[PDB]
Amino acid sequence: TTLLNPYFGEFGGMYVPQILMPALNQLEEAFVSAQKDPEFQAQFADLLKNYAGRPTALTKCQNITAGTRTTLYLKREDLLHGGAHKTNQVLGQALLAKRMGKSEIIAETGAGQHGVASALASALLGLKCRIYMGAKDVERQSPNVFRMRLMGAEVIPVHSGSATLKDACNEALRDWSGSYETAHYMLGTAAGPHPYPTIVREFQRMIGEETKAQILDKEGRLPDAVIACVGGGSNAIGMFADFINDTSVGLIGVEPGGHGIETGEHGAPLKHGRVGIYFGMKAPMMQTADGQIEESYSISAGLDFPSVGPQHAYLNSIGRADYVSITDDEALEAFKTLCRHEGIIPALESSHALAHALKMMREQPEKEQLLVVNLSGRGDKDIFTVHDILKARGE
Amino acid sequence: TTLLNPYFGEFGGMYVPQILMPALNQLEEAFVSAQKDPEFQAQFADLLKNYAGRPTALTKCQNITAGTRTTLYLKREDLLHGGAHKTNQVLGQALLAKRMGKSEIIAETGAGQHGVASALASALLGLKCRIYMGAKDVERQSPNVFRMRLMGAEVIPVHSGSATLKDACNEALRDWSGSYETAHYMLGTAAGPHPYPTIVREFQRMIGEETKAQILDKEGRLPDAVIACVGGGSNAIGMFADFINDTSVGLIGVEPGGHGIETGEHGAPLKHGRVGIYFGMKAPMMQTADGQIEESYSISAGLDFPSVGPQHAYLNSIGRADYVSITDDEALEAFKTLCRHEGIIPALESSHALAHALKMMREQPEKEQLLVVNLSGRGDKDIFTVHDILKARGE
Amino acid sequence: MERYENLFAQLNDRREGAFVPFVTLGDPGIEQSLKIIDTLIDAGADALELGVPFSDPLADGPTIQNANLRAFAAGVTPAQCFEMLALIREKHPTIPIGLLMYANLVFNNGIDAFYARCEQVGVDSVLVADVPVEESAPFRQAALRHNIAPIFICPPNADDDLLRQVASYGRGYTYLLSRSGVTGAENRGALPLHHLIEKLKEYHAAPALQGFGISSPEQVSAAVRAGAAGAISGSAIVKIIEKNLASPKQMLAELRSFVSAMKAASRA
Amino acid sequence: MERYENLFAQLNDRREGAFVPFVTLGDPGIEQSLKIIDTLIDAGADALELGVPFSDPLADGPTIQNANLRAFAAGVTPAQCFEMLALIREKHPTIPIGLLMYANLVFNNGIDAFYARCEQVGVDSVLVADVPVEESAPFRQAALRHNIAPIFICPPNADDDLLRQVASYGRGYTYLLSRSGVTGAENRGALPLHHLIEKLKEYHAAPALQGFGISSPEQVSAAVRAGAAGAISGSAIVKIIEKNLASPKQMLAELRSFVSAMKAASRA
Ligand SMILES: O=P(O)(O)OCCNS(=O)(=O)c1ccc(OC(F)(F)F)cc1
Ligand SMILES: O=P(O)(O)OCCNS(=O)(=O)c1ccc(OC(F)(F)F)cc1
Ligand SMILES: C=C(/N=C/c1c(COP(=O)(O)O)cnc(C)c1O)C(=O)O
Ligand SMILES: C=C(/N=C/c1c(COP(=O)(O)O)cnc(C)c1O)C(=O)O
Ligand SMILES: [Cs+]
Ligand SMILES: [Cs+]
Ligand SMILES: [Cs+]
Ligand SMILES: [Cs+]
Repeated sequence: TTLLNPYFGEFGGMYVPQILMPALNQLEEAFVSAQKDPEFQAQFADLLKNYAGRPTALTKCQNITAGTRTTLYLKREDLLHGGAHKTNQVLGQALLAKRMGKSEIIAETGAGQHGVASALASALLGLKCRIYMGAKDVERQSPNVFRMRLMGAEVIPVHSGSATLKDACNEALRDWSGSYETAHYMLGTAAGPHPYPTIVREFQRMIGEETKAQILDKEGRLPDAVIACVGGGSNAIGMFADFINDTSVGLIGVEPGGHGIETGEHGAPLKHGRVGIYFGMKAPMMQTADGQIEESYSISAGLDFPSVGPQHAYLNSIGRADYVSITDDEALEAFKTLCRHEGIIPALESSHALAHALKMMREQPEKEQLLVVNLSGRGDKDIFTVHDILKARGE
Repeated sequence: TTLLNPYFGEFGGMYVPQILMPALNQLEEAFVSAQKDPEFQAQFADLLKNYAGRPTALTKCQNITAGTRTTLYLKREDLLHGGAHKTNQVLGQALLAKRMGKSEIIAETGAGQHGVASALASALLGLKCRIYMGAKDVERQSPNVFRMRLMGAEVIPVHSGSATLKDACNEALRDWSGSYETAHYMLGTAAGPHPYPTIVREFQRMIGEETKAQILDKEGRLPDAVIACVGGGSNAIGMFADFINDTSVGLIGVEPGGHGIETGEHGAPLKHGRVGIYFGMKAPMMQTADGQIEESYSISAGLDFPSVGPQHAYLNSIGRADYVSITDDEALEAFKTLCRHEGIIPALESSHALAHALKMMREQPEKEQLLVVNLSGRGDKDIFTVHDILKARGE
Repeated sequence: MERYENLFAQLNDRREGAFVPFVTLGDPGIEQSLKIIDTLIDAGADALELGVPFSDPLADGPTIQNANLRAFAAGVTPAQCFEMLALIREKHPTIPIGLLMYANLVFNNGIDAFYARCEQVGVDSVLVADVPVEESAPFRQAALRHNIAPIFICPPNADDDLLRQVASYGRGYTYLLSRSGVTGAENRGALPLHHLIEKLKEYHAAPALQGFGISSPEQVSAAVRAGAAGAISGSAIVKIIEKNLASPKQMLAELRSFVSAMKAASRA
Repeated sequence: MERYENLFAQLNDRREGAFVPFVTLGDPGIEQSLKIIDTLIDAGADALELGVPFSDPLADGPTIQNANLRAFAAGVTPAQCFEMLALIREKHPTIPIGLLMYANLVFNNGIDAFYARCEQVGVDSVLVADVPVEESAPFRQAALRHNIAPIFICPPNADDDLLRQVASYGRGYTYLLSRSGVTGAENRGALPLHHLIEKLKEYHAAPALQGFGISSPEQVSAAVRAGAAGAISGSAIVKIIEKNLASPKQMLAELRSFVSAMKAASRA
């Protein structure tokens, strides 16, 4: 029994060991209570404004759309404290943890941005934070490992499986199933068992709410499309939520295409996987013929996950949102282009969304279109990875 | 002849080779013209808001003042696009460069934050940017070197002298004296020949203006003191300017004490140097008995400079502002303390200001005082340096 | 069939508890796994709990994670597990056989077809580790249609509504969880909770088998004396496999010694 | 004294321009520097421009930056430069001697005391490189009080107000800058600007010496034919020092050859 619907059509649910059900129910009740609590809402709003820096800017690109009929704005979540959108919902969940009398936090991280967000919120709010991170990601997103540790978080490398986000997810959930009495699992994406996809969306929806107010102010109308990259789905659902009922507004989610869909080395289950049960949810996943979970791949650690949040699977199924993929090389070109022509260094995850928007423009350069890209994070964490690639490439 | 006063009491002036005087006069006339130009002001305001992210938050510390009568707020210039206050005045100067028909930019950088700011503004506004950086700083602030280059800026290591900020300054000025016909020198601090200390102050003064509005809103009164670190003086004068006429408001500038004033390895000329002429200005400087310019030292590249802006020398002389020093070890403790107790990773430069505020609190813990620290930048650029130190220290 | 019912009736007549080892099918290879299983049975196992190797076993600690990995390294697939199961049942007609499954392996090519395969090879129960009672409907329905017992979990902090649902929906045996966390021999299960054991009996639940962290004869005796119908041990058995990979004869001797001792303890 | 006035009157009588080498005092050491200077004079230098080593010479390119560094490596201080100057004047009573200074070295322990020291050793002019006419008052006042000529710079893009101020405030000679930028033999000065040369004469300015990038006899001839009273060469002379550090005799022979050729060119 739940207070809220755990499903989005066929997708979602609470596919966890029985031991964890009371924790999920407790979380859901605490969330419902907090959502109607003016003191909670005021505390959360104050942290977002005065600590995290909201509202974040909406920047019109000045150069990259030259010579086309595309007007492109970037929602600047890269300016949020911590350097990505992850910080928004971490502040809300940290307050819920406190509300439930918990004093410890478990989190998984891939890009290290959710881990940084979790560490910073725990330092601020007096929680003991431990973060699981795949060993491959400890290497390719190393600046975030140093940031997490300086903030007093324990960072636990995960060597099992693919040593990437799914494996950090597995360890976090294993840990929680033994420590839930004292630890809150601060899941960092719009995926996993209910109530997480719902809470994460509700604690990210200020992204789209602000976008709407800002585009109305600057353009006097809604966007033709809003475009966001999709790992587990939090930044995309945060951007999408407030536009769902605005039927004219296109919702475009961008999965990582890795080395190319045809190679099997990607992270695009929504369009190229099939429905399975894993990580507490029924959702599209990359799986073998026998139902073993496949290892994903992407140049970007934040997108390197073989599943996707169930609300995205649902929005796709009914045709309300469209999902596409962008390869590693397309993402890199978009990264370079934004650095050199707009003076913004984007996260490689966010560069997938940008790459798609650039494609929309370039493919149809006389199509009148007003687009918003969710610039989910800054690329400081990626600069060594990108440098090394461009040098090996002979640039 | 000038339109504006090049001096602050005894300090300042235009001590450059005769060849450069027309460039300085041209810059001054362009600045005066732009200051009364509503279109210029609107363009600058739009970039600050929609591109850089202003106004920046004013954060009340929740934990670090516990048990004392100190209320401490941090002015969050670490949230500005690029990661430091440097971005504010770069946007204004870049617009002046364009206004004067120049298409190239020269800048010096120490911490690499002014260089990053210069590179980003040049990418946005279509200027060809070259940045001089001391070779020691290329090493200890390396993340900023990668950021500058990804944005298409040329980064020129300077091996001469101390291979730090003063040496990058020397090369930038040498370059400008041959290239001024086509290049604007985007000096990054409130120092050098007139009109730079004036322009830099006027293009940074939004820091203190916003601070005042924000403290009035939250506290219903002015701060007892505002505290800022002082390299060449831009973030400090940006914070101070709007409070100069509020006689009750203490203005405290923090110079780097390095390994300790007594060792001679510091960057604190305002309090421990003597008046000299160098880098186009008459100002306090670290100099030998014979008048050779001494090499400075600080753990922080942004503060590692053997002089100081002439308006600070002036404010000190008349007792309107007080100047103090903070050692490397004091700065490091403040860095660690903010990371672990407020979930903010400060620049090591900004950590000098914070360290002083923490001292004010700790020395007199029952003194009622409302303080603002200018948190001039984020410490991403410092994380490898700080890690290496704390590990060598056995932590 | 009625293999659990017959087993428990026999154990009751002998005033004895069940000892039920867990292993991963095909660990360290198919042939050795079959020999291991025959050794477990010959040494006194009353029933078996058998793991199908799964890529991401979220209820298992490192010991059994590593069993799954050894099976995959030997190229074990669920199809090969079903071939093994057929061979085990062919040798051992009455021993109850329960599968430990993760949901995706059951859901993969159709829930109904999965349980139909289980019936064909003669499996008696299926425990789907990541499907709580709240999500169990199509699983328990398919199980019962194919004469398979769906096994549900009674955790230490089970409330009354949960006790009633587990008693109603489950068949074969009730899983009495020793503790929170994941499988592991080093993390010792708590003493069996008398109140849950008694409430399950009051609600006519399938007999309880205590599991998680049971690695010693003393814990088996404690479970039975507390009123549980028996105990399950996985990680302790698997460690004997892991320790003796280069010594297959010593492996079987140590498995036999351990299983015999754990079974002796079930008579307390 | 009147050493520049006497020199230019003599040069005019001979219908000849001046050749004025620059070196850094004490490069590569005090003794060798003194020999270098005697060699410059014996080879035909009409006047000297002499650098006091300074830590941050912002109007100088790498060649002269490196001269300053060699002098510092030899432990040269301004005090030792004044001792050298006294010795040079003692040997050579009439040759005009001009110092190239940076402001801090003049300002350091009092502007007046600096120019008083210059007078005592018999220096004729001081050029302070980073003090424009706009900041020059206390410098030119102190210079004139101590019978030292303050030298000012006429850049290529000098306007009329500047030409008038340089003509009025300067004495000894007027510096006619060849080009923008910093000192350097590789960056060749532009042809002397006839209009500036003629305007300076119209305003009764001290005679003009062209400098920056003059490294060949042809450029010396071009400066004189354009109406300048002579030319200064620094980096070209200094490179001969830098090239021959391990060969002090070859150094002086090459300095002599070069200076003789540059002086011959001043008669064109
Ligand atoms: O002895 P240990 O600690 O290794 O425990 C072995 C248990 N093996 S098992 O098949 O019964 C078993 C039973 C239930 C499990 O998860 C669930 F409770 F969530 F369903 C996992 C394994
Ligand atoms: O031959 P080069 O190119 O080395 O030039 C040598 C010139 N040496 S100097 O003392 O006359 C000399 C004169 C003026 C200088 O700077 C100023 F113009 F700003 F004042 C610097 C050096
Ligand atoms: C998984 C991680 N990051 C994901 C991420 C993503 C993708 O995750 P969502 O689909 O949940 O937004 C997008 N943008 C940025 C900057 C990100 O850091 C992490 O930091 O743990
Ligand atoms: C000199 C540099 N930085 C100085 C600096 C300073 C000191 O310079 P000002 O005194 O000009 O603010 C303070 N804070 C931050 C974050 C800084 O980066 C530079 O980035 O080039
Ligand atoms: Cs456009
Ligand atoms: Cs994904
Ligand atoms: Cs306080
Ligand atoms: Cs300084």
